[PDB]
Amino acid sequence: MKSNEHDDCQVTNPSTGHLFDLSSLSGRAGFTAAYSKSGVVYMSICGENENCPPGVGACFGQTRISVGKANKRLRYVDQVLQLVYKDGSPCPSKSGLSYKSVISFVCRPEAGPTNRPMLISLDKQTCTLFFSWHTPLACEPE
Repeated sequence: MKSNEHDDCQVTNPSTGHLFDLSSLSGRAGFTAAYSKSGVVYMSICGENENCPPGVGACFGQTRISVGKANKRLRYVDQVLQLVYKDGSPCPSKSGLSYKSVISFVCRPEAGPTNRPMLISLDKQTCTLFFSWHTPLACEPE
């Protein structure tokens, strides 16, 4: 119950006893981000991403190129949720680093669960994709 961020896709706020559930957001298709010539990405907000070799967390599903392995590692800080899938494909752009996908869950009641983390920016130098999902699921206004 103390540390959940690496265990299950849930966050416990011990100051108000509020559990956040992002674990029910597991799926076969997951959430999809339609993106340019690079392609459309599949994203598992929890678990592992399918339509690509199961065990990735973010992958272009049309080419099955991994851009983050499924490591259930979410981040709860300053009332803004985040989850990261790193070390998918090796990036030969700048340094010998991998491509990683970071999803920033902006706690905003401006969308519902059908909405999804879109790609707002992609730093091709650090080989990092920045997704953002404005969702009240991330922080529930109680």
